[PDB]
Amino acid sequence: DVQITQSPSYLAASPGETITINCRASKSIRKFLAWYREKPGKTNKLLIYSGSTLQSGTPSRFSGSGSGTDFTLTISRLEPEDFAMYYCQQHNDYPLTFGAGTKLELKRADAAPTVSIFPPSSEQLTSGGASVVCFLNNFYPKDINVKWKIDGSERQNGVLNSWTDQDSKDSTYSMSSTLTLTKDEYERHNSYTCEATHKTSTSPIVKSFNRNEC
Amino acid sequence: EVNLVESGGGLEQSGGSLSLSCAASGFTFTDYYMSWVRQPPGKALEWLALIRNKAKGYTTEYSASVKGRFTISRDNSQSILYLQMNALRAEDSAIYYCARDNGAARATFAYWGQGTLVTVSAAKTTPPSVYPLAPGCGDTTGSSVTLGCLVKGYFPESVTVTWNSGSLSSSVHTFPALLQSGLYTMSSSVTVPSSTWPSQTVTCSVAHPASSTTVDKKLEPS
Amino acid sequence: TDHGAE
Repeated sequence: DVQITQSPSYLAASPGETITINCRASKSIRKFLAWYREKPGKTNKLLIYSGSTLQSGTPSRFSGSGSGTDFTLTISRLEPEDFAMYYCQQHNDYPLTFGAGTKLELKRADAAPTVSIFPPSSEQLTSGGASVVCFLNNFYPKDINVKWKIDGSERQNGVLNSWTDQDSKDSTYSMSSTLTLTKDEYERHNSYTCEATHKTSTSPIVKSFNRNEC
Repeated sequence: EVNLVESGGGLEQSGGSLSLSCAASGFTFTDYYMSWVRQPPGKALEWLALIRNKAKGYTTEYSASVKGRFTISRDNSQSILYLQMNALRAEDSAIYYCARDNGAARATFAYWGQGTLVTVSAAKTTPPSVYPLAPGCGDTTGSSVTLGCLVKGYFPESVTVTWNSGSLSSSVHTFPALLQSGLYTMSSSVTVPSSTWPSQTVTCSVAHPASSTTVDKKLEPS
Repeated sequence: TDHGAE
C-alpha cells in the first residue's frame, strides 16, 4: 500500500503568516495528492486535489505542488479559521491512504499554569473511593510535566493526565491530573502535593494540602 | 446544501455485527461515489470502502485491512449509504464517517458527515458518578476561585458538562475523557470571582445520554 | 480528465 509520511506533525503560527507542510509517498502517486482541514464541530473540508488544484470554496492563499513522491502544501496569509488539523491523502490507487496529520496551532506568549489542588470530596469518600485532583490551567506552550508526591514520595501509578485542545478564546492549554487511590490508602497518608514544571520557570509550581490542617 | 448524516453507532460487544447508515441530501445521489472512512480516538484516518456511481455500475473497493468484514451498499431510491460490520472487535472502535467525491477526482472526499461513534467493548452502559471540587481546606486567597467537577466511571462516551452561573462570564475547561479500570473519567473546571463565591450558586450539570442520566451538582465550600 | 483513481 502507499505509505505517506506527513511532516511536521506540529506547527505554531499567527494570523497573516505562512506555513508549509510536506507529504512524501513511499512510491509514485503521479500528481494525485489531496489535502483536508479538520476542526472540532465542523465537517472535514477538501482544500486541494490532484496536487495543485483548488477545490471550490478554497481561497487562493492555499498553494499545493508536487509529483511522484514529494508534495507540499503552503497556506499563506493565515486567517483564524485556518488554525486546525491538516491531512494529506493519495488518490492514485487503492487502498486510499492518509498522512498522519499536522496540528497548526495559534501562537501566543508563554504563560505559566494556574495550579489548584483538591482533596477527595466527602461525597467520594462516602461512596468508597478517593481521587486527588490537580488542575494546571491556562498555560502555554502545551508541554508540561506534573509530579505527585504522597508524604514526600513520588507516586506514578494511578495517574490520569488529560489536556484540553487549545482554548478558543485565549489560546492556552489546560491539563487535569487525577491521582486515583483507594479510601484506605488515602486515609493512611497526610501530605499530598502536585508539582508542575513548565518552560516558563526552572522552579516547579507546588500546591499541597495536609489532612492534619483540614 | 449537501448534507451527510451518519447514524447507527453505539456500544456493541466483540463478536457480533452492526450496520451504519448515512442519509445523503442536497445532491443527485446516484451521480456520486460514496465512501466510509474511520478515525479512532488517538489515530490516523483510515479509508474503509467505496461504492461507485450509476455510470460505473455501483461497483465497490475495500481496504484489505479489515479482512473483508465490512460491506458497503447503497439504497438509491432513499439516498442512503450503508456499512454492514461483521465480526466486530475492540480495534473497530472509532468515529465512522461517510463521504462523497468532488465530481472530478472520484477518489477524493469533498463532503463528509459529522460521524457516528462505534464502541466495541466488554464494558456495560453505566451512568457517571459526579464529585464536586471546591476549595475549603488549607489556603483560600486570590480574586478568582477555581471550581470543578470530577465525572468518573461512566460508559460509553460521551458526556456533556454545562455550568451555571449565567450573567458572570466565568471561564470553563472541559478535559477529554480517559479510560481507567474499564470505564471513562473526565473532568471540568470553571473560574469565578471571589466576590461572587460562595454566596452565588454554581452548579455543574452533567448529561450522559447513553444511560439517560443528568446530574446537577451544586458546588459548596469544604 | 485523468483525475486519479476512479
